Amino acid sequence: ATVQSPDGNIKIIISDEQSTPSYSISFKNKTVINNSALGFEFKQHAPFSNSFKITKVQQQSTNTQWQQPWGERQTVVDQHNEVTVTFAKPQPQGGTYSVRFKAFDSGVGFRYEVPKQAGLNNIEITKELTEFAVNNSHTATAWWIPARGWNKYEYVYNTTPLNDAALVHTPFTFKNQDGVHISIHEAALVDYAAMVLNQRRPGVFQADLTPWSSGVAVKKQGAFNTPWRTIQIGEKAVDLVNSDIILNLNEPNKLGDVSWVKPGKYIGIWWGMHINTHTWGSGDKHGATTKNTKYYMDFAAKYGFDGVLVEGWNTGWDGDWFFNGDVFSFTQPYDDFDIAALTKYSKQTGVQLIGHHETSGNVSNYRKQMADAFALYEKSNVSQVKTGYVADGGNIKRIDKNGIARHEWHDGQFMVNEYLHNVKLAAKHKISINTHEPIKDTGLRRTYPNWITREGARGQEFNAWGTPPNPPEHISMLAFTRMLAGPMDFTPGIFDLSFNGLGANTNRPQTTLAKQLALYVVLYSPIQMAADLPKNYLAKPDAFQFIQDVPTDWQQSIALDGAVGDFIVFARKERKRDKYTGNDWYLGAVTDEQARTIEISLDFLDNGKQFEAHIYKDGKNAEWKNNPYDLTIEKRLVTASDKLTLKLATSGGTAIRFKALL
Ligand SMILES: [Ca+2]
Ligand SMILES: [Cl-]
Ligand SMILES: [Mg+2]
Repeated sequence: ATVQSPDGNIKIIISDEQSTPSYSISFKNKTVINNSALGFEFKQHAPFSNSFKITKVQQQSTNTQWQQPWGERQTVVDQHNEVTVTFAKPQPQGGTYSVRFKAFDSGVGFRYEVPKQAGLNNIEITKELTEFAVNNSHTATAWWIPARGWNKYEYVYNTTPLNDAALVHTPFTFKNQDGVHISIHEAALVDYAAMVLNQRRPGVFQADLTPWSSGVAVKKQGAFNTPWRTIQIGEKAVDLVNSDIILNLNEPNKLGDVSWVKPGKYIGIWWGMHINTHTWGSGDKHGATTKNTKYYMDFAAKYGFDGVLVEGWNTGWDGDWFFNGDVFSFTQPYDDFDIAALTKYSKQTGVQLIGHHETSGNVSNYRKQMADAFALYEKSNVSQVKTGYVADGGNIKRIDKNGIARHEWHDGQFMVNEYLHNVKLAAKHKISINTHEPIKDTGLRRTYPNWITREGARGQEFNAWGTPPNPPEHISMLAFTRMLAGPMDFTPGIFDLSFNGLGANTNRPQTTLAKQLALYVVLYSPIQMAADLPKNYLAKPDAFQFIQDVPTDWQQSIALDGAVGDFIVFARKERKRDKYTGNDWYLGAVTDEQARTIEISLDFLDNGKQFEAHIYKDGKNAEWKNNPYDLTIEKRLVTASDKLTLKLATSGGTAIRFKALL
């Protein structure tokens, strides 16, 4: 069976001539994915592997579009050809299943659909046989993080030959020697175990499902589907970025009117604890006090921020909070945090309190309090909550039905279901969720638009204490790996880079100041933190103006240029909403450890309109190690016929507001 992208450049051939059902993929008539197996093994049920033959194919197609409530673009185009391939094996130990393929111009998605059939009752998948067999893997280059490690998704990216990527998380991005970029991920991860990729014979990446502590991967009763497996394929690195395939493979919004989900910017009592000027627990330096929160709320109201995150407000942080998962209360504040007074003050100032639920990995202690916790927050006019699941890989703690503790992975079926329960329960209270230590993004924000962002990668916090901090190349890695999954709460915007001393050997953001500004356009998130202490913004009002101006919700987004681990340039047009007319464009660009010159056409600007570019760029002598603060701010009239030369310093950047005139 064969299905092709609408433009014909991606062609999938599905076969039954090999040991098992298999598929392969060509791009512009060159094989990029060789014969790759399909099927399942179960704990007790007979396997779905060899001797299945194709009995039927059903072709259809789609040419449609839909609108996001919020997002990196307002209108999403869905154009694909589709084939459903049915496989059957005669008895004994026979069966039937189908695989549905969708071929877009930017990539492929496929999933299994196992129908009701005799003998398929309570089953436990122990292995998914799905492969991604990369052609010419010996000359391919990959940029990846290891899977099943103690630090979960929070690793710096490795740059290696593809054959060296032994066991990796997705999105898993690489290029072949032709320059074709490919990224493997998944979409709509619901009631199933996350896929990790396990390189078997060279270049053959086999699905490796994250298991329960008991050892099985996925429990199902009767007929079941898998999540979509996705293979993005593009001629250029930015073709991976500009695809909507992940969103397009998710089910439409199930929450109805979600106008209560509000994109915006926030600050927080947060960074002070990470650089040790405050504590999460009680005492002389406690961050989360009534007085401190009112001070942050005053600052937010004056400078245009919608909410204040406060961590350490609830009892249980005293001592070593990493170990306190059993004792956190999610309803009882410390005596120096007056929720009633702050609820009053939030209404007075118009600044929201943003809630915080750290579990330190004990999801059962959280689950038993979760209804009371969201009831309190709903009663307190809290609309957004940051959650947290701090624990080593494989060390989620649950209490089972018999009162016995078990350890689970963050990305097994158990936790996949646990995260979605939290998001669905929050939605009943009109609360949106920002998940730290999450399951990776698989596009579910389409279906549940209150799941607004997540961490799931090394963000700014690792620049406070990472030892080492994030390297100069980190952003340019995230842009083509982690960010292909969806929005990230990176908490950009550190203005005081010197709290541990300058140079290359201290814990600090290893960037220039202008690069901190560029992050607001380079790294998409519907909520963006101004992460620094308020006094550090007051020291640099002119630079701070960019953070005050920049929106977080976009009518259109375009990655103009870039290369994985080297640089990226984004242009985005603001969405008309609240304060924003919808006429301004924004640009952000960052580089890695190298200073870089990038020529950019401004032909993304609206034709026939005049703009004033407000350019925030590295000063002439800027360099991140000992001169990160040199900064130039320039205003220049431009139109779509103009061009710009970006000059990025070492670990530098540029941020631009294109203000439409008239
Ligand atoms: Ca974290
Ligand atoms: Cl960074
Ligand atoms: Mg590089």
